[PDB]
Amino acid sequence: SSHKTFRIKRFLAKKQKQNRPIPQWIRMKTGNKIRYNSKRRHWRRTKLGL
Amino acid sequence: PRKIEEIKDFLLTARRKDAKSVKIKKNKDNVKFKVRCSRYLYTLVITDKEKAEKLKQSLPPGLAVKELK
Amino acid sequence: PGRGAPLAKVVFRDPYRFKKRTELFIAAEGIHTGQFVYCGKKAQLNIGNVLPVGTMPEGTIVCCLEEKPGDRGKLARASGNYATVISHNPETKKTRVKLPSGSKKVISSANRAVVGVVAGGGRIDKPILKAGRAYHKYKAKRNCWPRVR
Amino acid sequence: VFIVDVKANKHQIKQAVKKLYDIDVAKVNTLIRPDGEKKAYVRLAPDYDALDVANKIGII
Amino acid sequence: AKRTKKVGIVGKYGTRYGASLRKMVKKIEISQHAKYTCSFCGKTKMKRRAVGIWHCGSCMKTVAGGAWTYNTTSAVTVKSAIRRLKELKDQ
Amino acid sequence: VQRLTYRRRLSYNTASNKTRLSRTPGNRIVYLYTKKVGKAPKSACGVCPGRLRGVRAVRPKVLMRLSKTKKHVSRAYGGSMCAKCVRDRIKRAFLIEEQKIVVKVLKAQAQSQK
RNA sequence: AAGCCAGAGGAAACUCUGGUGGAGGUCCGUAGCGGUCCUGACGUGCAAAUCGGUCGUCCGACCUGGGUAUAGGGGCGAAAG
RNA sequence: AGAUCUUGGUGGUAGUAGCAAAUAUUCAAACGAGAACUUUGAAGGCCGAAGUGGAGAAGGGUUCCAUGUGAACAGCAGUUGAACAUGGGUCAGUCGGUCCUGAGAGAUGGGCGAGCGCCGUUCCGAAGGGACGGGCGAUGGCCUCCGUUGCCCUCGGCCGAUCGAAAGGGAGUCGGGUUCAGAUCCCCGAAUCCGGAGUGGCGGAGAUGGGCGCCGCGAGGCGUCCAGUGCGGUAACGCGACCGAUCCCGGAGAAGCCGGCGGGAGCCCCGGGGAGAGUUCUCUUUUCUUUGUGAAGGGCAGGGCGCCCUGGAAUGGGUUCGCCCCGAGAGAGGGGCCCGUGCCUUGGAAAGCGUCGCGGUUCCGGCGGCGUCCGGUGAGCUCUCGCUGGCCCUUGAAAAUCCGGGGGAGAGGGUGUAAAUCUCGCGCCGGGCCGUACCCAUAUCCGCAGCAGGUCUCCAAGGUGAACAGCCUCUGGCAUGUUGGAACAAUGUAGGUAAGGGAAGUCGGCAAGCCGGAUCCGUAACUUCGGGAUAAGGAUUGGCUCUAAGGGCUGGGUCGGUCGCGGCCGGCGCCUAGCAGCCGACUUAGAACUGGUGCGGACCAGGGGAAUCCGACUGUUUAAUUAAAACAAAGCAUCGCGAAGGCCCG
Ligand SMILES: [Mg+2]
Ligand SMILES: [Mg+2]
Ligand SMILES: [Mg+2]
Ligand SMILES: [Mg+2]
Ligand SMILES: [Mg+2]
Ligand SMILES: [Mg+2]
Ligand SMILES: [Mg+2]
Ligand SMILES: [Mg+2]
Ligand SMILES: [Mg+2]
Ligand SMILES: [Mg+2]
Ligand SMILES: [Mg+2]
Ligand SMILES: [Mg+2]
Ligand SMILES: [Mg+2]
Ligand SMILES: [Mg+2]
Ligand SMILES: [Mg+2]
Ligand SMILES: [Mg+2]
Ligand SMILES: [Mg+2]
Ligand SMILES: [Mg+2]
Ligand SMILES: [Mg+2]
Ligand SMILES: [Mg+2]
Ligand SMILES: [Mg+2]
Ligand SMILES: [Mg+2]
Ligand SMILES: [Mg+2]
Ligand SMILES: [Mg+2]
Ligand SMILES: [Mg+2]
Ligand SMILES: [Mg+2]
Ligand SMILES: [Mg+2]
Ligand SMILES: [Mg+2]
Ligand SMILES: [Mg+2]
Ligand SMILES: [Mg+2]
Ligand SMILES: [Mg+2]
Ligand SMILES: [Mg+2]
Ligand SMILES: [Mg+2]
Ligand SMILES: [Mg+2]
Ligand SMILES: [Mg+2]
Ligand SMILES: [Mg+2]
Ligand SMILES: [Mg+2]
Ligand SMILES: [Mg+2]
Ligand SMILES: [Mg+2]
Ligand SMILES: [Mg+2]
Ligand SMILES: [Mg+2]
Ligand SMILES: [Mg+2]
Ligand SMILES: [Mg+2]
Ligand SMILES: [Zn+2]
Ligand SMILES: [Zn+2]
Repeated sequence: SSHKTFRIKRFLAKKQKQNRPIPQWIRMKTGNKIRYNSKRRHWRRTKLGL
Repeated sequence: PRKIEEIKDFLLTARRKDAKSVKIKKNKDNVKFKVRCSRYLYTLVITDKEKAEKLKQSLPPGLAVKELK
Repeated sequence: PGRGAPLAKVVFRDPYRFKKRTELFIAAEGIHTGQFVYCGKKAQLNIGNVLPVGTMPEGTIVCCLEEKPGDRGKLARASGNYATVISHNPETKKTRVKLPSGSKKVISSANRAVVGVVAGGGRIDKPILKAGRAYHKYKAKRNCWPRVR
Repeated sequence: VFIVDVKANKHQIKQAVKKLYDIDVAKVNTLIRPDGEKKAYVRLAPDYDALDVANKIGII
Repeated sequence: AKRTKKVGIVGKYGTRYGASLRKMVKKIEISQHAKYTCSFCGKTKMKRRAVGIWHCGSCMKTVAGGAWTYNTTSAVTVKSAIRRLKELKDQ
Repeated sequence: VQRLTYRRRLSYNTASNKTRLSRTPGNRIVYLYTKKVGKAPKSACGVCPGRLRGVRAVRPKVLMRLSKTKKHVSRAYGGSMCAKCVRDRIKRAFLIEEQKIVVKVLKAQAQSQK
């Protein structure tokens, strides 16, 4: 909602910040074995814990 | 805002320490003198024009005499 | 709300400090606002006065009788009801009263009571006539009314 | 416009700007961004220019 | 003109609740909504406020009375008996 | 015609969400959120039902910034009791003290015979 | 519906007539709440109970948000397990 | 090789079912490789203010905004996207939270418990840690004297921590401008609340007079003495302040639902004056749009008063739609107060808006001209204020917080350009923390989804009409609901019509059909006398031209006997069966004429009657097969119980 507590806003802020693609240079590292961010979240596909 | 009735009150209001500026507005029917104090905007309404000119030259120095026209 | 008897708001003077004490007596029928009510042993027989049963005659009837000598009113509190002082014995300091149920009880002569019948008259004479009126009656008391067999 | 610590209030922001920029400020408006950072709109005193202050800070 | 032959005030209940119950509640409602002559100021403005509470609009006197009538016959006989026992008790 | 919206986040027609229509200098109608209607004091007698005169009817916390004269009447019990019941109390006090004097004299003269 | 006004008839008791008044778990009927029938539609559906028309009630035992209390042999039930 | 075996993969079905709920799209152009679907323009429609419009709460959490991409997703497509990528965006003393308490939750004391713990919330507590008041002192220090501090005396029951509402209580912010996305928050301008000022910031009030001796022509000066915690009104009460503690009293906060009136505003309507548009085949001095003044002060209307004074009323009178009111003081006259959201004024025109131009700062709060006017309506609609009633075996919160009064403990100065004190005017300083973007739903929430479901509110135009009905339209919005094209087989779903007959169909009039609005008549049995009842039954209804009836405002003088072609008194006269003029809503009734007898022409919109059974009625019930005769109900009857008690939890 528009009304929210500080802890809720901070939680949503962190969930925004960690929902991004991987950097392109990660795939250049030695022994990567990482292809994409498999923890990507969409606001309409799945809903947050709170 | 406050409306000043007679000339004397406007005179000693314009000489207050907190008076920042005085504005002279020339309307078709009157001339409004607007001193900007700390709390209020004191307006004196002068119907004629010769008294308005006398007041224009009788304003205290060191105060902004900004003309609105 | 929830009772049929009106309540009386009576203001007394605090005898030990400068203050006004407000009580919530049960209104004996006939009392009105601006009336003086006198409480104590030397009070006279008038509607609304409170005095011990040991000081009352043998046929007087009372409004808010004490079950024990010292608590507040406990008997004949519901609207229209009253108890009757029947007999005394100055020895053993006992007094016999007739309760609204018709039972006879022996109580101390120091029990206080209001003279008169409690206001609220014959409230049970009027038929309720409606499930809704019963609903509003019991909504202000407790959750008991719609009773399934 | 500054990005400030989330724990700092308006008085602390005002005093910090005044000390480490040697300027005088009129008022401070504060919001916490959707990313969790706190953002302060610090308005300078009328005798101070925000433009040349921004120049000597180096954010032109 | 006369609008009802016999129901009078309980014509608001329509055909419901039974004739005898309506007749039984008719006099109770008449006494409930009637205005009694105040015994303090003499004006006929003493009307019921809630059950057992009767208030006069003129002198603003509130009197504890019966549920539907200003005073019940029980209370009147009680007042007379208490007066007699008071005058017997003292001499 | 122009239709109006609430200017605050309270969207329900509660007692604290009462408005009135105002025409701004920009020639548009807006809500202005009104204040509750205040009440003049009731008399301390508790008998007569009217509210006192000469006292400005405002919300209770507005009385803090009002001058003294606006909240009372230049009379004993002014701004707390009505004039009529004050006259009644004066007469009642005087007459009851007179009655006390009368009964004191009456008992002082009745004890003359042993 | 009570209450009230006027006119008329009566010895009275009172009655008749025309207005006024606006009561009621009152009626018709929206929104709302519900869910009778078509045993209609659908029945790998729009829907793990919906849709169309037709319907019941619509000043009250009315409808409803939020906050609270009652927890499993317990709760709560105008009562159908 | 099996176990309707476990996990994974793959077929036929099968290019099949299907992409059919809510009327609808078409033309041109642009970008583009590519257009039924994007964008612009034109046209035709729809939502039709109880919206497909404009904004919120809960919930979502970045979906908001701009740019770029065309992998996947958006069940066709896409140049588009709530998709992907990259950046950006939420600014507060006065909008909320925060504070208060509600239903309730919950520690401590105590009790219980093997124990984690749980019972209890005033009950089995030494439960007040505060105080302007006085003294004793430390002089800490601008040691004048006021501020510190410790102890003692006196006073001190919130008698109970604490939590509990973004819809309850709760001081005080409005107008204009501005962005790609933010504003009651930014900028501009006007205010306002709370708190603080110790060295006291300035004024004003307190508060500055009388008596006597003298001087002095008087006026006025000197000495001395005595006052002075304001003043007015018969009153209601008023004036700018107006000393005062512990304590006490009271008020506000602070109160249901419904009815009927009246005041004010906003919208709607009508008549003009402008400005800009539309039509002009003919007519139309025409049709459409638009035509401001916030908060806070001051003044004045208007509304209300169960406020005051005079006076004393029956031949009772006043008065409302209704009521109601009066020797406990009517009518009448004169006042007082409250509200004042209305009008005028400061704000204020400098702004805003509409138009006509002129310069450019690639993108100007640019500059200029003119205007922003006069009226009338009303059972109109919506808010709001007020008055007065009705209903209740229903009486419709509490607390923070603020204020008034009673009382007079004390404080203040010796007549001074005076003191204590001040709720008066002005001035000075501060208001910290958190939320603030967007959606709020036939696509941003829940239902596995862009799901015909579900989800709490605010605003609400014109016509018809009883109407927030239905139907059409304006502002605003959209593209037909997850695809199109071509044909018009059967079968279906939804909607109609059908000669003659009229339930013969069927378990059964199921379904459909008939009736239907309004006016005028006219209404039975039966009845608990209220009803039945829109019983039943019949007639009328359009258009046009009239005619009657139903109202509101003003003014009615007999005149120079004279001078403020005008005014004071007066010889100077009979509307007294009331006239003259002006203005104004709708509504009803009647008449003529008239159309191919059609007229509640669409929409809206009861089929009726005679019975039997059951349940009195209204209500409720198996969410998802049973709405009933079932449950409830009022009414009736019985039982237990006087508190060491009845019933029940534990
Ligand atoms: Mg979802
Ligand atoms: Mg039962
Ligand atoms: Mg903030
Ligand atoms: Mg609130
Ligand atoms: Mg205004
Ligand atoms: Mg009904
Ligand atoms: Mg009905
Ligand atoms: Mg079916
Ligand atoms: Mg069974
Ligand atoms: Mg195998
Ligand atoms: Mg196919
Ligand atoms: Mg298909
Ligand atoms: Mg159309
Ligand atoms: Mg339409
Ligand atoms: Mg909407
Ligand atoms: Mg977008
Ligand atoms: Mg696709
Ligand atoms: Mg994304
Ligand atoms: Mg205590
Ligand atoms: Mg709290
Ligand atoms: Mg916005
Ligand atoms: Mg104005
Ligand atoms: Mg009078
Ligand atoms: Mg202008
Ligand atoms: Mg917003
Ligand atoms: Mg859809
Ligand atoms: Mg949906
Ligand atoms: Mg789920
Ligand atoms: Mg279609
Ligand atoms: Mg389409
Ligand atoms: Mg046929
Ligand atoms: Mg036929
Ligand atoms: Mg047959
Ligand atoms: Mg057959
Ligand atoms: Mg049928
Ligand atoms: Mg019949
Ligand atoms: Mg005709
Ligand atoms: Mg039934
Ligand atoms: Mg029966
Ligand atoms: Mg149900
Ligand atoms: Mg079922
Ligand atoms: Mg069913
Ligand atoms: Mg029976
Ligand atoms: Zn009386
Ligand atoms: Zn009084």
